[PDB]
Amino acid sequence: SDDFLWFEGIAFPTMGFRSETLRKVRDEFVIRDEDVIILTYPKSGTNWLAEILCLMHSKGDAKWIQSVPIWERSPWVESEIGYTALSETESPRLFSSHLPIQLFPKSFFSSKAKVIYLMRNPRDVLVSGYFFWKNIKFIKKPKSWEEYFEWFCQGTVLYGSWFDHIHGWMPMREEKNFLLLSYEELKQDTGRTIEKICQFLGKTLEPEELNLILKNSSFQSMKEYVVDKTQLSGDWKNHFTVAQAEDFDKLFQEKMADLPRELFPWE
Ligand SMILES: C[C@]12CC[C@H](O)C[C@@H]1CC[C@@H]1[C@@H]2CC[C@]2(C)C(=O)CC[C@@H]12
Repeated sequence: SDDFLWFEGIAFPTMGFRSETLRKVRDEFVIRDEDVIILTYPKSGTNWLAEILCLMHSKGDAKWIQSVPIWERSPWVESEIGYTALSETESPRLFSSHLPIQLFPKSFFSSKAKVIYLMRNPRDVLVSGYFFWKNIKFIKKPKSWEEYFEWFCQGTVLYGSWFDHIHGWMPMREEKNFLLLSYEELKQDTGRTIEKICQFLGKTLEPEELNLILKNSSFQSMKEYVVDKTQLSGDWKNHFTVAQAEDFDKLFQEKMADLPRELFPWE
């Protein structure tokens, strides 16, 4: 009764996943140079980014996108339902993945498949994870906020350390098939970000298609198994005590020292 799937030093949700699949993801899954993958540490804005991409493909028409659910528009390759769908989908394929770099498909590293990595202020990530995860059945829950705070800081949470996750993927930030984005810039100005994604993917849009896309992909438009139905707010400053914040800056400072500080927009 540990309440999670432990695999290669990383904890995964009990339901929906299996070791044998995780093993195949890294050893067998074949990636195509035409595939596009959304890479994120859980709760960093994957859905929003999935929306933008789906809208870009549908030229703004929020038709299909409306009916089709998240895990179907950009399924998670590491999940059962995910691995299966991707295994029988015809390129071009759009899929998501929270996997740290050392467990990602081997085939990827010799391909031209394009990857978009989205990162977010870890403070917001920790809060969203707290409220999201503590509201999901069968997965180990924290006895309290203070406790979850400690797990996140020590890496003992689903998908592992946020710090490790960023360190492992950052070394590719300059590859031509790797686009690095921040949730912060995504929110500050979707237009600018959409333009980067178009440039990175080599897509072009008619002024009127962009118009529609910009409208269906604004933060407001985004505002759209489970314990309590309710929670399905504020900011990290409404949860972190001043002491937790001072302790987190310190930890962040120590942990990210070997990486350019200006790589991270937030304070
Ligand atoms: C938990 C999560 C991956 C961690 C995410 O940021 C929160 C996501 C909720 C939907 C889950 C997904 C894992 C794979 C699942 C189980 C599927 O294949 C369909 C429902 C999917």
